[PDB]
Amino acid sequence: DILPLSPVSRNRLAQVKRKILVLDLDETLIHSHHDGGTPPDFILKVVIDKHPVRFFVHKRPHVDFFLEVVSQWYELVVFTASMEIYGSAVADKLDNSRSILKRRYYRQHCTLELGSYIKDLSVVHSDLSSIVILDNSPGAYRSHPDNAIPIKSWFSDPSDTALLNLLPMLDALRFTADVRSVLSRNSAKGSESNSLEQAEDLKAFERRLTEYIHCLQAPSIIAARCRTVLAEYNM
Ligand SMILES: [Mg+2]
Repeated sequence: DILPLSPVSRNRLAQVKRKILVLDLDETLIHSHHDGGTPPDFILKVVIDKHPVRFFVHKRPHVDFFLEVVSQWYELVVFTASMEIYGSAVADKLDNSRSILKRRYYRQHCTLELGSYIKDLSVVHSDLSSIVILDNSPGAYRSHPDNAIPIKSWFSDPSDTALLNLLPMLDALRFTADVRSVLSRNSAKGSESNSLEQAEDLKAFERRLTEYIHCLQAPSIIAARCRTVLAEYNM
């Protein structure tokens, strides 16, 4: 369920650092509500301030497939402003014994600023060339906009495919030496690059995308894995 890599891309991947994908929970991968219409995916029972509370949790469409794929490309880290008792239980259910969401950071690791919880990425990994955050609240990565992938907030829309639409970009991004080469772009000029090093990172980024676009001109077997990838990645 992952497109085959070219010999060039595979060699490039060995020449660059391993990368971390920081993942938010609420309105990014799940949406939940407590007591006070579709059946929830799971129900958490957590006691907070010694009062028992029920949370009905809905998974964003395709989150399990999404996590299965990106866990092959990045080290996944949960960074949430929720209380550990809640965030930890959600992560346990999301991980579902796959052992990909074992590293978590909760409210006690966020900085509060102008009513927003800031998730200081350097808490997770201070080499900012090799860390990325996927979060629906831009306030959460206010201190690291160059390392952020924004995503629409999700609450219930069953037709949402945003997690699927992120997969080829997240695939291509892991071939850069510095993720900021790509994420820092996203006023009058037409320059996407400001250095030869950034330009080389965009060449690598685009090379992987090229493998997506032209995968159908490959031999039988590679072409069959391509058709599978395109039919699965909502393209
Ligand atoms: Mg959120």
